[PDB]
Amino acid sequence: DVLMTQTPLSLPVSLGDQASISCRSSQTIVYSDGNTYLEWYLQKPGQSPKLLIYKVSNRFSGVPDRVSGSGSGTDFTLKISRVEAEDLGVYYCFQGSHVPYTFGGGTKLEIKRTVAAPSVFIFPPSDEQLKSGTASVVCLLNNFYPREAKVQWKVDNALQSGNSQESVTEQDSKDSTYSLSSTLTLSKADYEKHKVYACEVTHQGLSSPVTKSFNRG
Amino acid sequence: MLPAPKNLVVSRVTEDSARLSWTAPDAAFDSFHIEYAEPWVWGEAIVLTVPGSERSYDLTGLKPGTEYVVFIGGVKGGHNSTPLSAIFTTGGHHH
Amino acid sequence: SAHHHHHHGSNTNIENIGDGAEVIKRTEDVSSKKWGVTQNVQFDFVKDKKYNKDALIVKMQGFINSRTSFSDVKGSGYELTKRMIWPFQYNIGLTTKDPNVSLINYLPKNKIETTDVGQTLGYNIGGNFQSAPSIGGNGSFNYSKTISYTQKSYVSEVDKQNSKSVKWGVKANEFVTPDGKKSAHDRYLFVQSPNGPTGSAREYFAPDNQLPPLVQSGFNPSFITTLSHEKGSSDTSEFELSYGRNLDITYATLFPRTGIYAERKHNAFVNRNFVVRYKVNWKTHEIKVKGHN
Amino acid sequence: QVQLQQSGAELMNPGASVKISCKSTGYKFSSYWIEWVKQRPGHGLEWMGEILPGSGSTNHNEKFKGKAIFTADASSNTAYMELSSLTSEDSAVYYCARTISTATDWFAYWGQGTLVTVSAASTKGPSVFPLAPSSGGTAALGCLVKDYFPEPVTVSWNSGALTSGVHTFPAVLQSSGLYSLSSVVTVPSSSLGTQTYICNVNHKPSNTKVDKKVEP
Repeated sequence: DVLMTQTPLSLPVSLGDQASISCRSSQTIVYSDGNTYLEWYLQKPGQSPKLLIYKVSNRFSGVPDRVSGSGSGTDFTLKISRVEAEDLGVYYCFQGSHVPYTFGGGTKLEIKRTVAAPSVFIFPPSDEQLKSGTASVVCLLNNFYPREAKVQWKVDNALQSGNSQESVTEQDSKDSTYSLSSTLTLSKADYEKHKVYACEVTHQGLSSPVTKSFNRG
Repeated sequence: MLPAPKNLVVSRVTEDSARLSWTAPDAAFDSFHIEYAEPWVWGEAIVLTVPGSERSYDLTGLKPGTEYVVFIGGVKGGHNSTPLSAIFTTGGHHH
Repeated sequence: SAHHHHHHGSNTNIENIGDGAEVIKRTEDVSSKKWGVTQNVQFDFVKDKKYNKDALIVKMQGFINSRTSFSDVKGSGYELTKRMIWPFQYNIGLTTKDPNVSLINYLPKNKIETTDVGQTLGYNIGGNFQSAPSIGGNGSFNYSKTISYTQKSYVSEVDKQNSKSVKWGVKANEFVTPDGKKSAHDRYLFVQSPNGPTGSAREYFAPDNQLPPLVQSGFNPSFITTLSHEKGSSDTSEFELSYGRNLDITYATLFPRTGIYAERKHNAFVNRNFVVRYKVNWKTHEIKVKGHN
Repeated sequence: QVQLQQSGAELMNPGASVKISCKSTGYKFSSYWIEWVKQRPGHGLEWMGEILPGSGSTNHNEKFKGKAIFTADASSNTAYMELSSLTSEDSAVYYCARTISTATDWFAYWGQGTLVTVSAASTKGPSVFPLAPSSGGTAALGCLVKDYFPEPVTVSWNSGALTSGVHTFPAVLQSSGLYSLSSVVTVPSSSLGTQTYICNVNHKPSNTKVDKKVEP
């Protein structure tokens, strides 16, 4: 039961730069047979962990050439030559020479894209949903960078709070952009009581906070 | 068969050379037949005939780190004795 | 909790023999073209909580080539003298130098002189070993290992044995010749008239069908011996397994119109062994080869 | 036919137990360890334990010594893991992994993962409501999967015929104890009057299979 301390926790890297992840063990990973059983795993979001390098240096079948692992004793390092948008995820170092086996603290790799502007949309609640008694207004922020963006709901110039839940997708593996989906949930009676429904988005990529709205009817 | 010599000793073994030596009566043999090969590879052996007055011979040109067998039988006019055996291995690392 | 050691992706095969006891089975294969020897050794460990001593069952098998050769005696005058070299005795041995390790049994324990050999070693929970001179009996032990080898015209007997070593010897005994039996010391054994003065060296000796398998092909050994280790103490220990043979010479000099002379040079080439040095890891229950000759 | 094919989703009430499978093809286990890994949603990968099936000899971490039981069946080709005294802590995804060393090359297999949800209030089917498009050079449209339990749901568009530009948002947990997510897709504006878009929602815990048509 050894400790595995990964570093860094968050490692941003642009399209083409070089990323290196350090991982240090609390005990020499060398087994009695002579081999050091250190491994590196990549878990893209929504997928199972994938093996990159076994026994410190040996690459796995199907691993690109950009990957290379080195180290000795207790300190180890995984390096990526030309980082690409398809290499993002969480990287874990794993030791397989001493039972019980242990994983690393995880290292999150994010890309640094040319700053983009959020494409804002808005969707009224479908009439089929109104027949159940609940109205839901959705505000979409498709393809934007960076991840930080504030969304505020306004119903007849009345700030909403405590009735909206937002969800953000993972960083896309091509354009390195996120997506946000704010869902404002009211009741059937409260929805009919108003006319102006707006969602304001404040992002650094926009000169001024852009507002997309719609009138009921 | 006629009687044979005795005390076949292998001395002065180097990486490629070795010395044989034996005991035979003062005037008992006309010639000696030395036969030597790599273990159990016949067809790679060769025979040497020394005058029956000599009591030693120096093998030359040996592969380093290789085992060798020796057969020496004294002759005295057609009728010959029975070979004396020896095994030795030269110095070095065989490969 | 975490007490079964290995590395990531190891092929660890274990047989659970009941209770808190199991058998960890390991094998090693070493060959040698110089000596004509293949060692197919099985290393069956005995993990038992009711046993206060580590145990390792070594089953030594494989094949030892007979190294039999028929040659001419080169040189003038020796045109009618031919030379046969054949194995007189096979050697199997297991020696160690660790003070914390001692041999507790070995099969065969007593000299046996039959054509076939089949013996069994059994283990009951608690450190109980006993050996039966047959492969008969049905399920008296939690784990059983047998030995099996044929030694036509030869005799298996123990030569050396104590707390740190055991050495066997499969010496030559009695052969069946077309004119009765002949002992292993008969100087005229295997010799015959070559039917003229132009026949091959091979024709100066008995055909291949009159030679037992141990003279024509070789010997397939099958020997078992168990070693005990005091829990704790030493983590690693070494031992050497010797597979070899002893070679005799049988010269057959032909004289025309008279007869065929023969004389045997006994024990001309001895200790023709292939020694492999193994190392046991009593903590990880694993074997590795340290070296060989 | 996937090497390590795990069990499906699962919902068990707290305090109880649950046993998930890891149907393993691949030449011969009973000689190769099969291990189990737990992943909290908080990005934490934790090694649980392993078992050599043919021997049953287990090998676990002290954290799960009182919480995980490993078994394996040599008659079929399956290994199991059972969890005792289920709390909210044990709600995670569990993978099984096999690995083979050999001499030339090296294998490492993993399972898709099994989701274990520890709660009380009862499987409920999802409700799908369309989001009609409005815009710019590109029009946006999607489906709304509201009020369902437990996770997860699998959403495909055009039975998998549309993949580029799709973004399925992770489910958020509402105040009512039911999940709710959205799945949109950016398509050219000129394709609204000619192409038909249908989202395929599938919730295996409740056997619900809804196909809703999105239209302006």
